[PDB]
Amino acid sequence: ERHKILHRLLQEGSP
Amino acid sequence: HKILHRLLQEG
Amino acid sequence: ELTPDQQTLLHFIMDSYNKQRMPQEITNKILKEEFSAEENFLILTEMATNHVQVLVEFTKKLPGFQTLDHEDQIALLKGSAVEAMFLRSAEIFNKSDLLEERIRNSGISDEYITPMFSFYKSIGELKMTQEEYALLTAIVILSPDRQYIKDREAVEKLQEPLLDVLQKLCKIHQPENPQHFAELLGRLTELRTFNHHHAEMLMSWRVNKFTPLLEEIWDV
Amino acid sequence: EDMPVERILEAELAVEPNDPVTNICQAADKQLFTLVEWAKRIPHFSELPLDDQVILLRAGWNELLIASFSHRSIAVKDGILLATGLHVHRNSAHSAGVGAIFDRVLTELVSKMRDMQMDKTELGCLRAIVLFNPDSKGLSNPAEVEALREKVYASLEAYCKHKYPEQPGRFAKLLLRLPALRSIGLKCLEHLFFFKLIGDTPIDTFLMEMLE
Ligand SMILES: O=C(O)c1ccc2nc(N3C[C@H]4CCC[C@@H](C3)[C@@H]4OCc3c(-c4c(Cl)cccc4Cl)noc3C3CC3)sc2c1
Ligand SMILES: CC1=C(/C=C/C(C)=C\C=C/C(C)=C/C(=O)O)C(C)(C)CCC1
Repeated sequence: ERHKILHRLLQEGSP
Repeated sequence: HKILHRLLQEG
Repeated sequence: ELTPDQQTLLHFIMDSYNKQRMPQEITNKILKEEFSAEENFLILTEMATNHVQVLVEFTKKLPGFQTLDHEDQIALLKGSAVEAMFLRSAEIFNKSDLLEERIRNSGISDEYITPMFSFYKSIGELKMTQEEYALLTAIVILSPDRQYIKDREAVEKLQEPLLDVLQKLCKIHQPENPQHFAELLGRLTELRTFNHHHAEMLMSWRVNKFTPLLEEIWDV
Repeated sequence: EDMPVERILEAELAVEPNDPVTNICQAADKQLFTLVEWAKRIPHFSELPLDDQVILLRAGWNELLIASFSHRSIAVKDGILLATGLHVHRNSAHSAGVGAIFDRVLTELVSKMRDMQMDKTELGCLRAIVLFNPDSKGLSNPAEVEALREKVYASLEAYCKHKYPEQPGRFAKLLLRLPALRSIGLKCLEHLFFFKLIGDTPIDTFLMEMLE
C-alpha cells in the first residue's frame, strides 16, 4: 500500500 | 529595505 | 534529583538508545571507497536507510508508543525522522572529518551546506551528554504538532513525562548555565526549519530515486 | 532581571488595538508598522546595531505577528480576530482555499493558548525570545543576541515560578509552542510568496517589503 515497509516494520515488535 | 530602516530610527 | 520512576524511565530509554548501532560494514566505507559526488551520495543513502531502520526500532521501545493509533505511529515517524537524524548527526560531529566532506561533495545545493554545519556548531556548544541527546530525540519523535495525527492528546501524554526528566537532568549535569534546558528547546524550534526545507533539498539533490524506505518516509 | 518582565508586559500593553486572505494581509501590513513600535520597547533591542535590528525583524515578523493575533483570538470560537476588528472563521478560510494552515493555527496556537490560559507577560516573553533569534543569518554579533534571549529565558522562568508555582512544567509548556509557531510561520511565508508570484491578492507596501 502507501506505507508498505513502515507498516511491516511497525508490525514486528520487541527485539 | 527602506520602510523598515525609516521606522527603526528614533535617536 | 530524579524520582524512582524517572530513573527507571531513563535506563529503559538509554538501553534502547545504546542499541542504536550502525554496522561495521557501512562505517567501513568511509575511507575505503573513492571520493566522488556519485559515490558519496550512495554511501549517505545507505547510512540514512539503515538509520531510519534503527530509529524506527528505537521509536517502538518508547513508553506507550504501541498504544497509539497505528496510522498515527506513521505520522510521528515521517514528521520526526529528519529532526532525529540531525540530532544524531550532531552527536557524531561533536565526538568525522571524512563524513563531513562526503556530505559537502555529494551534489547538495550549496545553499543548504553552511546552515547545516552552523546548526552542528550551535548544538556542540551546548555540550550535551548522552542522556540529553537520547531525551531530546525522544521528545522530537513524540511531538503532537505534526501533520496527519488524529489523536494528538494521546501523543502529548507520552511526551510530557520526558520533559520533567530532561529539565532535572539539565540542572544536574549543567548547574553553571541554568538556562541550558531552555536552550535545548531552542534547538527544537530550529530543527523545524530543516524539516520544512528537507523536501526541496532532496528534490534538488544532484544524482544519476533514493531507496524505497526513504522514498516512503519523505514521499515521492 | 536585565530583561525586566514588566518592561515586556508594558510593551504588549503599549500596542493593543469578502476574501479572508485579503483581510489577513491587510491586518498584517497594518500591524507590521506597530510591530516596529513593539520591538523598540523590548529591553536592549534598540541598543543593537541597526543592521541587526533590521535582520531580527525581517527574520521574526511573520512568527511575531501570528503569535500576537493568535493570543488575541483566545476568546473567539473556531476563528481569528484580525487587528482591524474583523473575524475570520474556519469555514471562510476553508472556502477561500487556505483551510489546512488556518486549522493548524487554531489547534496548535489559538486553542493551546486558551487551554493553558497564557497571560500577556508570558506571550510578550515568548514573542521576545522569537525577536532575539541568534540563528538569524547575517548577524554582526550572534553572541550578544543569544545573551539577550538567555536573559528572557531567565526572566520568564522566574515569572512562571512566582506566578504559577503549582505547575512546575509551565516554563517548558510555554517554550514548546515555539517549534509549532516556527513550522506554522514557515508554511505561511510559503503561502505568501506563492500569492505574490501569481498575484491573486493585493499586498500593501510594508508586507511587500518584508516579502522581498
Ligand atoms: O552510530 C554511529 O556510529 C553512527 C555513525 C555515523 C552516522 N551517520 C549517520 N548519518 C549520516 C548522514 C547525515 C546525518 C543523518 C543520516 C545518518 C545521514 O543523512 C544523509 C542524508 C540527509 C541528511 C543530511 Cl545529508 C544531514 C543531516 C540530516 C539528514 Cl536527514 N538527507 O538526505 C540524506 C540521504 C540522501 C538521502 S547516523 C550515524 C550513526
Ligand atoms: C495566518 C494566515 C497567513 C497570514 C499570515 C501572517 C504571517 C500574518 C498575519 C497577520 C495578521 C492578520 C495579524 C493581526 O491581525 O494581528 C496566510 C494568509 C499566509 C494564510 C492563511 C493564514
